[PDB]
Amino acid sequence: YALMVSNYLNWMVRNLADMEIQLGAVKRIHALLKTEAESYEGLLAPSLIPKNWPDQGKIQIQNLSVRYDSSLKPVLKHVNTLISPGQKIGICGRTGSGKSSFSLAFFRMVDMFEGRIIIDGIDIAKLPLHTLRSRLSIILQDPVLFSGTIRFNLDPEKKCSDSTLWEALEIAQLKLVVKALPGGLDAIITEGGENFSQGQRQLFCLARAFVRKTSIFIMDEATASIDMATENILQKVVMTAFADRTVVTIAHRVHTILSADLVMVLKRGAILEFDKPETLLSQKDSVFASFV
Amino acid sequence: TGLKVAKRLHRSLLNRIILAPMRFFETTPLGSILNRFSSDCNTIDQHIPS
Amino acid sequence: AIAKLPIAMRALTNYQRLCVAFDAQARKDTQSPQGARAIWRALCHAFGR
Amino acid sequence: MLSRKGIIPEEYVLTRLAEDPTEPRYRTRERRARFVSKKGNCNVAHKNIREQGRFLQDVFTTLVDLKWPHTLLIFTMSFLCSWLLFAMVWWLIAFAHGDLAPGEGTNVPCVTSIHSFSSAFLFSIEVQVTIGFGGRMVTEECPLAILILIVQNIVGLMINAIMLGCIFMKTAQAHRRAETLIFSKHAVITLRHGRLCFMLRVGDLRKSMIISATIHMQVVRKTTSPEGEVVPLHQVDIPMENGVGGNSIFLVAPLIIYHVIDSNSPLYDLAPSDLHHHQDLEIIVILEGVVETTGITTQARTSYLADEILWGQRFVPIVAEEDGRYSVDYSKFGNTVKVPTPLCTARQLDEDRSLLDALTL
Amino acid sequence: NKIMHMSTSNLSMGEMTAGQICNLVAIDTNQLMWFFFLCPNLWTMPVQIIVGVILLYYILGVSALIGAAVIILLAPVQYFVATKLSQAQRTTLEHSNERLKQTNEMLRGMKLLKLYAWESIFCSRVEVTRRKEMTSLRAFAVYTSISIFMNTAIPIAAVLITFVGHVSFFKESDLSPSVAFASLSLFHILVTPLFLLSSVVRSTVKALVSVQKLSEFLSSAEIRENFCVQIIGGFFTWTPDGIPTLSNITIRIPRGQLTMIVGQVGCGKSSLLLATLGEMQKVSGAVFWNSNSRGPVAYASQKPWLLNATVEENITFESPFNKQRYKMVIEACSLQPDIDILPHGDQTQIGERGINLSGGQRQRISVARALYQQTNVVFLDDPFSALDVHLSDHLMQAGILELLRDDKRTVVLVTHKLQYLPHADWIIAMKDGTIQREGTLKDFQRSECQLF
Ligand SMILES: CCCCCCCCCCCCCCCCCC(=O)OC[C@H](COP(=O)(O)OC[C@H](N)C(=O)O)OC(=O)CCCCCCCCCCCCCCCCC
Ligand SMILES: CCCCCCCCCCCCCCCCCC(=O)OC[C@H](COP(=O)(O)OC[C@H](N)C(=O)O)OC(=O)CCCCCCCCCCCCCCCCC
Ligand SMILES: CCOc1cc(CC(=O)N[C@@H](CC(C)C)c2ccccc2N2CCCCC2)ccc1C(=O)O
Ligand SMILES: Nc1ncnc2c1ncn2[C@@H]1O[C@H](COP(=O)(O)OP(=O)(O)OP(=O)(O)O)[C@@H](O)[C@H]1O
Ligand SMILES: Nc1ncnc2c1ncn2[C@@H]1O[C@H](COP(=O)(O)OP(=O)(O)OP(=O)(O)O)[C@@H](O)[C@H]1O
Ligand SMILES: Nc1ncnc2c1ncn2[C@@H]1O[C@H](COP(=O)(O)OP(=O)(O)OP(=O)(O)O)[C@@H](O)[C@H]1O
Repeated sequence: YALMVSNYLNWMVRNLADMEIQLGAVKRIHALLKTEAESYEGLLAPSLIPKNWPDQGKIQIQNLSVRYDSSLKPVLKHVNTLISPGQKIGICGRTGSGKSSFSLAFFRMVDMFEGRIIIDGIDIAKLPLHTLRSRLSIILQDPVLFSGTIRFNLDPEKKCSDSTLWEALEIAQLKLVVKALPGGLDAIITEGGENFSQGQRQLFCLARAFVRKTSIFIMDEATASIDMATENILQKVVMTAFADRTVVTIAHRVHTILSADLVMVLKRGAILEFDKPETLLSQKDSVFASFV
Repeated sequence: TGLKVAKRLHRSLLNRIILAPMRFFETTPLGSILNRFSSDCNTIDQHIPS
Repeated sequence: AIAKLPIAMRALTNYQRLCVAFDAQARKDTQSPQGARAIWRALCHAFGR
Repeated sequence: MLSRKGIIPEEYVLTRLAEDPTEPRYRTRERRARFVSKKGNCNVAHKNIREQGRFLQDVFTTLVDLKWPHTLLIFTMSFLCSWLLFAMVWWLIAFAHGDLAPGEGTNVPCVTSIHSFSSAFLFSIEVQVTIGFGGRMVTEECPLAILILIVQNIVGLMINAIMLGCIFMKTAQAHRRAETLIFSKHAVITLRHGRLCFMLRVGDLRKSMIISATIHMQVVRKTTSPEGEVVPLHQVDIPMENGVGGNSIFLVAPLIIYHVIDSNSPLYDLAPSDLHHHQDLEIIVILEGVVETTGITTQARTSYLADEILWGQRFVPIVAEEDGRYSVDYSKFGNTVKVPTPLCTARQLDEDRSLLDALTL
Repeated sequence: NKIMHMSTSNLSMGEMTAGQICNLVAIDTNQLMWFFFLCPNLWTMPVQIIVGVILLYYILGVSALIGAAVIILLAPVQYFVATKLSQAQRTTLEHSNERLKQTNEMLRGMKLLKLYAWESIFCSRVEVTRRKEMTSLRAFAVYTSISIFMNTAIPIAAVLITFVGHVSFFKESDLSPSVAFASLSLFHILVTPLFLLSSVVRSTVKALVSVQKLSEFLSSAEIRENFCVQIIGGFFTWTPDGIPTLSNITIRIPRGQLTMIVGQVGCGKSSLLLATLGEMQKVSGAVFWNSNSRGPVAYASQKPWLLNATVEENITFESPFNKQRYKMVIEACSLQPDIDILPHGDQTQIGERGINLSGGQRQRISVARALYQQTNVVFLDDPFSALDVHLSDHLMQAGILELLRDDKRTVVLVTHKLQYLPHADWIIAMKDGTIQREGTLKDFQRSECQLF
């Protein structure tokens, strides 16, 4: 036994070192597992008291001021812009001040802000994050795709195929995916969505929105999209406001932003220039020049 | 026991990172999470047992 | 804390020695290609000592 | 055997882009090194010294250098090694003659009373230490014993002479006296006679005067030339503004040492913000002069970093006058009472003064 | 070194993609290194086991031979278990990479996955992926448990069989402690190499495979090898013997001559640039390349090459820093509006395994790195298709002309930008792999067939 005491000590120390390194890995794992989401919560009885799905979609901005760190500065400050139910109000004011903040405030990306909001006549801060985003649609600013069923790419939960998706395809101009792609709806995305279009992002967003039965529609700017894609997207926004009876958008290019039913200017967290008729927007040269 | 640790820790980490705020991710280095999710999970699932 | 390694272990000198072995075996012998046998005998000839 | 580090030689490249721990950032905050420390003890670490035997040849330099406990180890071990080696020789020779064999005969032993190695060692004590106990005599029997007695006597006298020399040069050391000279923990800048100067205070504690004192003063700073010649430690000498023109000083009271900042002085472009905590700058003050008693020249090294220089303060007047003789209150040694002064540079001050004088005249 | 001297035909790069060569350089070299680590084992452990067995017989007798025989018989079985373990480990590795790629795709787009309330879909997908990976992990864990079991339970079985056989099947000695404890010590010093000689053989097989892979990599066609570009025939090929790329090409370009070129839909635009570059096997041609032996040809291509580093490093390209040329290049490409919101501007982790960028942004990166070096020639290639910012196009064209043409920095812009479709210098029009003439534009208008 004295003969073997030697390598016993050696390997004990060595395997201790390896155990130490791998336990540091466990320590970092628990560092991740010590992050708790504050926003996710439930405070009301949802069995019968809330409506099954919001229909009116009322909107009001009760001076909502959003601060993530709650110490440095806010992004919105005492904003009160009334979006007319059935009439879009998308304003490209200070780009990094109002549009990102509003989209984040509706959809729980900013669920902690001084002041509140009434969503369809009901305060939004008394509902779960997933419920708050359950009956509402939005698009992105940049494209992202990956391998997976197109049917679940549009409607993972509801999964209403061919009745809506083909109709959702109809508004889209994706003629190739029906035949040029291997299977189409039953086939998954190929090569991580690097072979279809830059309009595939907008088409998928529109397909999800129409398959969400959008009580409210939210849009965003463009990164690099085909002109035909822009025309189809804007026309289908009009048609979605025609049928689903709601639309709302946002943009950053001056002329494209002017291609809207209503618009205003919101700068430095507050309101800069608001006119209910769109004619006054053309009347104001300086405000129009502000964007570009 | 190593197998049990692997399964339960992985599913718990998935669940928690799902129910997480995306403001943190915009603050997170976006590769630190990927590291401690691939390399560290591999270590505890393939080396801590042995 | 650790620093540049000694002369003998520097990759430049090791690469030089391995090239010497490859060139010497490919020149004194007549084997233009470098097959598995050639690389194997080259490593042995350069690191047998 | 029992490890699993050799079973799997593969790797995974999925995990990457791991960085920014922020741990090394705190390490960079460690304070930079000082040239000479406050209590002398210059903080320079020579590297790649090629010894070439110049660190054993000067043996008698080393023997004086060493500490007293080490010097006593060498002392004791020199004597004892000599005693024991010559005891071995006495034992062996008195054994060869047979005087160790008990009751050998009437043959007269070549050294009497050698009846052991123990008595042989005692005999070496008696011979070398020159004690001569009557029991152990040296008889006229064998010539080798007389030769070895001569050799041991000469070697013992030489070893005594060498140890006397080293004890002489060690009991007259200086580093026990260099520490009894006192500087300020921090030096001050202030205007005297309308001109900016860099004051300082130095004093003596022992009553024993320090003769022919001498105060060199240098600035240590990395500095380049117009030709790109970069010197990491470009020491520059500085006059002591002493009226006579020499730098000698008569040190009894705590004196104020300062260099007037004229156009020559390399401190001619200092600003109160230009001498902050981490600024690269250091003043050295070499205080030389012999000790009156032993007549051994000494130095009192000391330094003053940037974060010790303090603008616009004057040393508290330390000397008072008691009933019959003066008084020195060493508690007020390094106290620097605040004194307002212009906060501009030495060049800006000089140019402004010249312009104002020209306009007035 | 043989990466440098290597050729870039589609017979090479279309088979051993960057994934293959990275796997080689890492895995193959690692396992060859491991074989050179374990080499003394395959020489010694034969002697070790043989001498141990022989003097185990001397110490005790036949019974020791029987115990050693049991261990040796179970050696092939443990090799089978370990090899099956390795197969399961490779299966688990493949499934782990699948799951990791899936989680990269998922966690990347957390913005639209959380806003659109779509955690459930990819949660289920990852759940099912982990189910399959868990089955593979179960097999791996079972096999490695058997390996642990055999490793720590063969010495006891060997000792048990030895002593019981000695007592009953032999009944020869009293088994005095001097024999029993010597034998147990021998069993320790024999079980350690006996259980591991199998692994040494395994690494020998793997090393032979690695040298096969390295030799195959080393057995591919690699080395193709006054007025700047003086060409006579110019007929080069991709395949080292045959498959021609072009024919009947000839130019003679003095310095500063912004000899822009034209083309068709993937018809001899970048191929012409590459055949000039010297990476194509020149069959029917004679070129005397000489300077006012080559020069530092600035260059780019359709898909920009980038360094996975910070943006500053990715632009400077291992060269000094000079603020005048730096500012001029980063404005003529307008680099500041492009890097506006990247988390630290220049200091961002551009490149793969990190920041993902768009075609136009990467296009600015490539053109900046190409121009900045302050060299005598520049071969830009199609920087105006993905990056089609009209204002930036005019800015880049103004910068290109004024800077490049003045200092004699030839800028051969082989692209299809209309705003200067008629170049400010020599032009040459290529179509379907034939390019008529490389002279002035007056004779080109004289031909008058390619009217806009
Ligand atoms: C171009 C011309 C060049 C010169 C040519 C000269 C030609 C001469 C011919 C040869 C004769 C030389 C005889 C020397 C043999 C012994 C040398 C020796 O022990 O000292 C060696 C060293 C240093 O001295 P060196 O390097 O020789 O110097 C001479 C030369 N000129 C030089 O400076 O390079 O010495 C030391 O490094 C001594 C260390 C002292 C430490 C004190 C303890 C001593 C230990 C012994 C006693 C310990 C105490 C115990 C007592 C026991 C009693 C036995
Ligand atoms: C932990 C390991 C760290 C290693 C780092 C270095 C090691 C250093 C060791 C330090 C601690 C030693 C403790 C020794 C206790 C006795 C000290 C002693 O008697 O000296 C008293 C004084 C000197 O004072 P010091 O503190 O030694 O000063 C040394 C200082 N550093 C210097 O350089 O200044 O001495 C004098 O000023 C001389 C007066 C002598 C008067 C009478 C003589 C007594 C001794 C005679 C010799 C007796 C030998 C007996 C040998 C018997 C063998 C069988
Ligand atoms: C980085 C690897 O560089 C090394 C390389 C060596 C040489 C060596 O034979 N290794 C393999 C053996 C073979 C059979 C796999 C091994 C790996 C893990 C545990 C023990 C062992 N055997 C070691 C020899 C005695 C029996 C058990 C040693 C030590 C190291 C080291 O970490 O410094
Ligand atoms: N590392 C070192 N340690 C101590 N002394 C040194 C060292 N390097 C050089 N010297 C000494 O500096 C002097 C000049 O050295 P230098 O480097 O200029 O030339 P050298 O080629 O080393 O000279 P030499 O052949 O005289 O030793 C010589 O006295 C030499 O012994
Ligand atoms: N009266 C004194 N006796 C001995 N040393 C002194 C005396 N005054 C100053 N020193 C020395 O000056 C240096 C300053 O250290 P310390 O912080 O104790 O003093 P200080 O800040 O200058 O203040 P003060 O003069 O009030 O003691 C030290 O090296 C200290 O030994
Ligand atoms: N990477 C390549 N390696 C080898 N041959 C190639 C490569 N790419 C294209 N070729 C060959 O060269 C021919 C001409 O390609 P060319 O250089 O005109 O393309 P290009 O400039 O990249 O095209 P475009 O800019 O219109 O996409 C192709 O038809 C093909 O046969």
